[PDB]
Amino acid sequence: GAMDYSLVKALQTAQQNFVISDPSIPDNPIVYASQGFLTLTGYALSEVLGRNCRFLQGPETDPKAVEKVRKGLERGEDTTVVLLNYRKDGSTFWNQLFIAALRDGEGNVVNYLGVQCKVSEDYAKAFLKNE
Ligand SMILES: Cc1cc2nc3c(=O)[nH]c(=O)nc-3n(C[C@H](O)[C@H](O)[C@H](O)COP(=O)(O)O)c2cc1C
Ligand SMILES: [Cl-]
Repeated sequence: GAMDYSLVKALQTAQQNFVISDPSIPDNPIVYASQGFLTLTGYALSEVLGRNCRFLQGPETDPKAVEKVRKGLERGEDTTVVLLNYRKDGSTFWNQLFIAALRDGEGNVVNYLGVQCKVSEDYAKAFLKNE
């Protein structure tokens, strides 16, 4: 459950932008989305639950950034990327995206956490250069 994790409760209380996915459901869809995520992206909660978060990507999103995310998920490593994302209205923003495994007491991945932060184009260019 989403509220099993004190990090999730903290981010909820702090009114941050995040989602929780469930990799045991086909296509690793979102099972919880914060209000901040909804406001950032322009989607209603009923439009995001049950969907993989790739709906935020579009033609100007760098496929190499998406590949870094993919590899983090396949290798079990926490990961930070900066990539271009799209709101429901088609407007774009740079997203500094953090994805981490949420584990049980035996080490199994039960859920993934993704935390989104809108950053400026200038911040994004500097981040990508430094990577
Ligand atoms: C918890 C979580 C949150 C994610 N949040 C975003 C996001 O904010 N923006 C984005 O472009 N991709 C995000 N993704 C990445 C996509 O959901 C997806 O993992 C990536 O596009 C590769 O999927 P594929 O291997 O099916 O191509 C997130 C993934 C997870 C697991
Ligand atoms: Cl995925």
